Amino acid sequence: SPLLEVTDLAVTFRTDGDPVTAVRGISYRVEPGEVVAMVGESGSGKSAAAMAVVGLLPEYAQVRGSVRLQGTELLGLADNAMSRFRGKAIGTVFQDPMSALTPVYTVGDQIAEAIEVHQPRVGKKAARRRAVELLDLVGISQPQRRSRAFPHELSGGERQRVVIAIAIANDPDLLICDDPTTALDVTVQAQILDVLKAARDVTGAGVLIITHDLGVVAEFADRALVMYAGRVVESAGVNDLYRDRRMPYTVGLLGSVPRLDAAQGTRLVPIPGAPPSLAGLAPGCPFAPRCPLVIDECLTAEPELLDVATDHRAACIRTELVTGRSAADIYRVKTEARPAALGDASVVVRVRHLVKTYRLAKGVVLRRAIGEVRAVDGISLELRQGRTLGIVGESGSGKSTTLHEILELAAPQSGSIEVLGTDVATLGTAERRSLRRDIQVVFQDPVASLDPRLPVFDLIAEPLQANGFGKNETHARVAELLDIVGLRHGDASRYPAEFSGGQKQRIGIARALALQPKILALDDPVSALDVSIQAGIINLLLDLQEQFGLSYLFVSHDLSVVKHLAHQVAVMLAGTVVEQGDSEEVFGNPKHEYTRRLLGAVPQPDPA
Amino acid sequence: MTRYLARRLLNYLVLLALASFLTYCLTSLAFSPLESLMQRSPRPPQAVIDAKAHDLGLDRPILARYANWVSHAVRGDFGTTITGQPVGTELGRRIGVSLRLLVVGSVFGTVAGVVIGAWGAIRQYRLSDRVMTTLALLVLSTPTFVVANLLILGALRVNWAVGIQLFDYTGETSPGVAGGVWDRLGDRLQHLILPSLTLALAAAAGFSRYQRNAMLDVLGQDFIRTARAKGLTRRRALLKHGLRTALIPMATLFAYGVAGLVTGAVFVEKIFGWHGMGEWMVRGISTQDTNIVAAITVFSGAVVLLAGLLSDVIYAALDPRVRVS
Amino acid sequence: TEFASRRTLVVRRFLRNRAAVASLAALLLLFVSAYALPPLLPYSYDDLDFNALLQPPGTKHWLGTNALGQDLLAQTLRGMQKSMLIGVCVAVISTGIAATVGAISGYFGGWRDRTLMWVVDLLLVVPSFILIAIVTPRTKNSANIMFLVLLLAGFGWMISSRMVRGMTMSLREREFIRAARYMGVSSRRIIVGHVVPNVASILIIDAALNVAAAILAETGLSFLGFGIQPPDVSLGTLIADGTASATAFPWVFLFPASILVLILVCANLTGDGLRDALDPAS
Amino acid sequence: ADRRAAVGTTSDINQQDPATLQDGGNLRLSLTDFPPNFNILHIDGNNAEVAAMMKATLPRAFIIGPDGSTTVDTNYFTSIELTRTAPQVVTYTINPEAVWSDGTPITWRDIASQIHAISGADKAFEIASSSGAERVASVTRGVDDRQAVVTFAKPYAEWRGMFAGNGMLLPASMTATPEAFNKGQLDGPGPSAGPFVVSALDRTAQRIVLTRNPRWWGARPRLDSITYLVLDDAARLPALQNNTIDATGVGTLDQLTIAARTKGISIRRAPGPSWYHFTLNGAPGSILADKALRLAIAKGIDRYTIARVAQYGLTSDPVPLNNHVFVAGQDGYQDNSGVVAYNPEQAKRELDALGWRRSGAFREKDGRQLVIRDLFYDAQSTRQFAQIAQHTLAQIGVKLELQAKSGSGFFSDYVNVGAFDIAQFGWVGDAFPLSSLTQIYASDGESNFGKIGSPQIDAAIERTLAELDPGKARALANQVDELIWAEGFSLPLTQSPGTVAVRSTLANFGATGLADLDYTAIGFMRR
Ligand SMILES: Nc1ncnc2c1ncn2[C@@H]1O[C@H](COP(=O)(O)OP(=O)(O)NP(=O)(O)O)[C@@H](O)[C@H]1O
Ligand SMILES: Nc1ncnc2c1ncn2[C@@H]1O[C@H](COP(=O)(O)OP(=O)(O)NP(=O)(O)O)[C@@H](O)[C@H]1O
Ligand code: SF4
Ligand SMILES: [Mg+2]
Ligand SMILES: [Mg+2]
Repeated sequence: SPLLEVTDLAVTFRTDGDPVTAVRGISYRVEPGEVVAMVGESGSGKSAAAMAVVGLLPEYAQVRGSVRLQGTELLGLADNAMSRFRGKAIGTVFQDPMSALTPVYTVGDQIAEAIEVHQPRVGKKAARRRAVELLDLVGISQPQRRSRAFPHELSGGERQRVVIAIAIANDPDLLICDDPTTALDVTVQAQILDVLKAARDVTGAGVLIITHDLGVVAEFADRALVMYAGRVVESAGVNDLYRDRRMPYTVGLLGSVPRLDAAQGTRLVPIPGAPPSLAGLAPGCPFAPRCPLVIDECLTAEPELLDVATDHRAACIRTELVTGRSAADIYRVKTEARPAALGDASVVVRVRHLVKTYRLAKGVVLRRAIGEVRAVDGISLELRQGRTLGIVGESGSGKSTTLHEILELAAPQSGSIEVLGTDVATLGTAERRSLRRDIQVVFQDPVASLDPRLPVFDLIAEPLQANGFGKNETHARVAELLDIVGLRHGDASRYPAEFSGGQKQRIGIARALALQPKILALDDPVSALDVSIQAGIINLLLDLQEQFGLSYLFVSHDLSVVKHLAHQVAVMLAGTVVEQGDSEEVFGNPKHEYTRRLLGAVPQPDPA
Repeated sequence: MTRYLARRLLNYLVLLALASFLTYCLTSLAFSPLESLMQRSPRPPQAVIDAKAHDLGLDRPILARYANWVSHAVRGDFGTTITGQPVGTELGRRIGVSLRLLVVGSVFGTVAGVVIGAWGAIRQYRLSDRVMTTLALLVLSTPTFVVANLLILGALRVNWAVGIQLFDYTGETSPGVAGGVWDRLGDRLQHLILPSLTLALAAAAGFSRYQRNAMLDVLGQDFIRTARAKGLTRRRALLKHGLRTALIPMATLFAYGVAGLVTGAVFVEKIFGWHGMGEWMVRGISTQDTNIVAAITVFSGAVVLLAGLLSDVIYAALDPRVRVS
Repeated sequence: TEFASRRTLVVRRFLRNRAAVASLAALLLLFVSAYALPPLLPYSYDDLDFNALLQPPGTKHWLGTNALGQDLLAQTLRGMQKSMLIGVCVAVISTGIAATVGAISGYFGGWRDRTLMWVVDLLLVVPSFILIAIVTPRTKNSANIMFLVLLLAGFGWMISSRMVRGMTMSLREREFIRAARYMGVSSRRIIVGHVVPNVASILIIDAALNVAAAILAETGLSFLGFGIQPPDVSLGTLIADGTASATAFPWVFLFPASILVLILVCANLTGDGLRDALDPAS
Repeated sequence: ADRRAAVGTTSDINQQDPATLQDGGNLRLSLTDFPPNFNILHIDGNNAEVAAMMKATLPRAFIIGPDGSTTVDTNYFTSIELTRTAPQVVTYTINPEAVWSDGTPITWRDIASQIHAISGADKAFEIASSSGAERVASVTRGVDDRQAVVTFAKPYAEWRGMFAGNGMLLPASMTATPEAFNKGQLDGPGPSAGPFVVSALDRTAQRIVLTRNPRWWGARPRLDSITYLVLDDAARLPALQNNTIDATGVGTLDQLTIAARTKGISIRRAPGPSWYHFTLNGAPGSILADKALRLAIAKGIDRYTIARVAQYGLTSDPVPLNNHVFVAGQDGYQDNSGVVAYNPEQAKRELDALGWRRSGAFREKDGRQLVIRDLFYDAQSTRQFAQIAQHTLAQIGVKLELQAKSGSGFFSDYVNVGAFDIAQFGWVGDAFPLSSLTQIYASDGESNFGKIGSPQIDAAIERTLAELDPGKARALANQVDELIWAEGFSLPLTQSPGTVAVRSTLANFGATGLADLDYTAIGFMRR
């Protein structure tokens, strides 16, 4: 008997508007020693199908399927045996753990309550020792004194890891992960994947892991489930799904992944359009609006999963025209690099020996203050008017601090920055004001940088009302501005709080592109986008720089995107840049121990 | 914590000591105790004028007479009334009369309101939260004297229907309770219901509206789901995590709730004929007596400050990151 | 191209909440009627009918008469006039004081904020009703209600100034205002477009419960004999007079009390609706 | 509901045979406020609902019948005869079985000390009445200490009222010296010689408890206890509804509806010589020290309308009181109020030929506004008079400021001292109406709280008191009342309807009117 054997699951949320059918009849299974990946776009009903297996859906949702853990049907249980399966035979890593921890409990005494629910006679001392020794298996820096911290003083990629510790605390028979590597960087997520593989190997547990990255799947998972609009679109082994895409949606999903061996300005292949609403859901194949091979037969009924190979199923009728051909053929586009580099000598940003320090604060009233953080320690950057400079590191490096330093346009604690040519020491606020319409920034966290009580039209059109723009040309620009990134005219009347995380990241990008600057400082603007929306935005940035010659200060948590944008890369460690170069003699020949292992922890895009 | 509370009450003492001074100055500027004496038709002689101004300290500056007031208000005696009767002879026995009502009403109201608010938040739109919401609205939206009068004239008919004299509304006790301690306790229990109901209704109606929002906030955040995803049943998860987190905002409103209850106790005591502190406040303001009012505001401020201190104790108890540790 | 504004985006959301709209309409109708109706009624206020004593509702006195022969409709209209005008004026002035204290305290910060909030804490020690009742010995037998309005307003801003400053302080240390400076927005335009929309609507929803609090204070004062004096009427005085006859002739107590309760219910409903319209999803 | 508010000749007490009642029971009946002094002969202890409670405990010479008849109290005295004619020598012969609470008997010196205490020849005593003690030459011991002759200097025909009706006898230990008189009983009563005594002066719960006399000498009472609980007017009828008291008085229409609309409570009615009035302060320093101002403001108060509003539903065709000496029902009553007939136009005419002219909402002269302070008890019935009076006075531009005081030290703190411009209170008389003359309406009267008077009034009062034949004395008293009316002294508003609300199971105790209770007979229903 397997571990999951889900059969005909269907979820329906009852909102005020007509019911939204998140899941419409998926069915799969998981075995003891295997990993099954569930990939798809956003809105595809993947979390709704996991939070429904564990039974933690809201009370306004109607679930009707045949999920049975070990022959035990889990849908009719009564939260007395359900909360005896939960935790001990089911681990659940949630997707966004920014409020997933009780604020009034120490993290150690949470990872300990987890342990001492299902092992009642264990001791509050041994339980806490085991909690603190889980905190270092997860990889948190100083487990002994961070096991005494409350959730509000954690990075975000650390409270993203406390959840993993809680989930794996009781050695579950089947842990279930939902995008467990968003807030992490390359090395942290590498070692988290090592932890998951150890759990899968020494214990022998299945892992229902949901991912936004397709490089994790290619090197960790065993099978794969592609989900579009509440149905499992395709099912194949990773070796089959790769190099045998076999269906248009997965064709355009795998052709829009960034690779570390790509040339400078090769363009990915995004699927053009937006996913359906899951409320109306007109008849026919749900991909018919966006499918490049739609025929009048693809609208008579929804196709069902039939077998085209051995252990390989696709929900398509004309799947005999997909074999062999590539995404650039199926979607009829070109993936080349006409503007490999925008040859020019106009330095636009030049930093020299920048230093920045914050006066540390720990106490309240009469603190005996000791020490301080030296965020930056003497770096020196440089740009050329038509090219991108990629800055990569690990959490705490100081990239965001440096980005902000250049943006205050004021003289630093030590150094000499030369925005657009001039050292910023003759320009004060009013002189810097005229220079503030050709250097802008995309904030790292979309949530805080947007005023939560202005509609989208007011947010996007603040950089325009303030500057030299009138009214009839403000509504006009906001119009095309929010179609370029993908929003819609109606969303303008919507407030920021009613948008998904990736949907309100694109509002920040659109807002920072309003004035068409000459320099753009982007702080991981693709940190919460799926693999297809992100490819649309990479294509946007690459050609915007082509015709208009824009300059980017790009920083990101993954290095495959940097390879597609940057001409020069600046690997930066502990507040100092340890290697600058041509992005081909940095990503193609690392010559510092750090960058060597920073590239060795980047998942390969294809299975072995 | 034993250091979080030292600095917490060291400033409560300062607040009390300064509020007493400011209130004494206020009721010395706003009171004219010799007006009814001065305006007698056979205008009374200069002597009785001077003698009565001396017996009240009215021949002294404001500050040099507040000093003299506190100097032996700290020693036990609080001075005469306008007629010459002592204040301390009655203050000690009216403090208890008011304190019984205050403690009963506050303890019942703040518990019932919290329970009602949390329950109505966990049942957000069913036909059990709507009833309590539109009931708390129309209880909070009526003044306390109206509530007391309606309770009296409705609760008379209950006694008529049953006939055993379940509760009455005249005074605090009744004559002839000469049995054992159980008769004398049942008597006061019977007398204590209606005024305490009047105070508790307002307290609960006020508190439940805050508790509903506080509980909805933590029902929005998805840490209860994480708590029950590790093996905690959905009742234990709520109690141990969500309620513990949602009770934090209420400890900062308990003091204001107690102040409102103290304000309502004046009307309650006046309507039900309880010889306590609210009746003395009305009497001492009507007759324009500085000593009675000075003794009463100190007591009321002390009650409010003690409520604040208890709220701080509880707030530290259920929130471990507000103590220094 | 046809993007809607923001001020016209919040008013529409208020309009789609029929409970608050009805409550506001009821309040406005009551306030206008308290001045429009009296010169229509067959019997004026302040005049006594001595052969129509304690009459029930009917065809000369529609709402009945009183122990002293007064029409209980004209009396309650006059009492409503006074009791509502006092509440409106007190709410406006107290909201103004609360704004001008909390804003300065929260923007200055540092020790200025520390002392300005310690003074508010000090003013909160002794319950407000007894502090106001202490000063009613003066301004008790005056004609104009100006002194009573000022007295009620001077002791009603503390709690709301607490929150005004508590949110100004936390709003000025934000990230979207820093981004606004990064764009090129002036120091004043940042305030006008980010702070004023925030603390200009919290004040709006605060001065809907200020009205209820002021009315409660006024009727509580006039009920005990302070506040408003015998020759002229208020709602609290009418209820206090009518207590002693509700059982036998209920029209003399049920009517003014029901009017007061209706006004307070409408005020609370309006406050809730305005809070839900200016803070849509909390 | 529907009767006449006139003094009658019958009482409504629910008579039953004393033997056929219970032998116990608690008489719960309320009180205005806790008395400040327990000496009823003192100026501040002189009160209606103090003397009423003290009636049971203290001696009394005469039993007053339902129509004003007098019989010697054979239980306290044995023989009270008028021996000599021209100088009257009335001989009080005390019972040998009369003792005081302490055990000291009652005797001649007990009467001599009282007659000297209220004699008025020693100003150290702060007395409230000098009824006949200033017209007695001397008090001499009779043949026995029990006996005590009383020789009268000036002719006093109303000699039966010293120790009867309103006044009673007090021990010599409380009237011997001014210390015990004035400052003796501010915390509790002294010795007493009645069927009941007070045993619990509970001031924490505001309750006075009366229990039986162990030394009682007459027919022992059927009742066992009489507890008075002081209680404001606002909640006195609800106290009756919820069974906390037994008997009260009904003052307004509501008090009467919610006493017969309930069950177990019966309503008795027998009017007595009690009445309400406006008392005006003419003492120098009062805005009303002007006789013309008093007489011009008296014409601006509609007493007929005030009566009609005040007693509505209590009395058919309610009419006001128009006599200071007598009330409607007593012999020799007539309308002497023609000089003060309500005429607001004449009031304005001679108020602008006096000086206060109408400049604004109210008149003012030389800068001061025409404002008059009204002093009254904060009750449900008493404030109606004030509201009607102020409404009617506003029609001539006179401001009447209302000041509703509490029950504690209303008299001793505001009325006996002069702290009013107009006062609102009532008088309670007895079968002896000519005793009010010197007490109130004389210029130096001990109850002349407003200090209004004139030599002509004093001479007229002496002429009435110097006459023996009742027929001429009544006409002389009527003339004195005409003189009082044409002075601005006071304004009698209404008589008393005498309707009390008692529990239906309570006997020998109701509204008596002109008669007095037999406290050894009050009992309860034998179910
Ligand atoms: N609580 C909910 N109430 C209403 N609709 C919901 C709820 N949860 C999910 N949905 C709907 O379910 C559909 C899928 O949502 P979701 O499960 O978040 O998709 P997903 O593909 O897992 N998202 P992502 O992880 O970002 O790729 C959408 O139509 C949602 O609006
Ligand atoms: N306000 C602050 N107070 C104290 N230290 C700070 C503050 N802001 C930043 N730092 C320190 O500055 C250093 C670098 O921070 P930051 O620039 O956010 O790093 P980063 O590596 O660029 N972040 P990220 O892009 O998310 O990976 C760390 O040591 C921080 O703790
Ligand atoms: S079934 Fe038709 S519309 Fe759907 S993916 Fe296949 S070809 Fe496209
Ligand atoms: Mg999801
Ligand atoms: Mg950063």
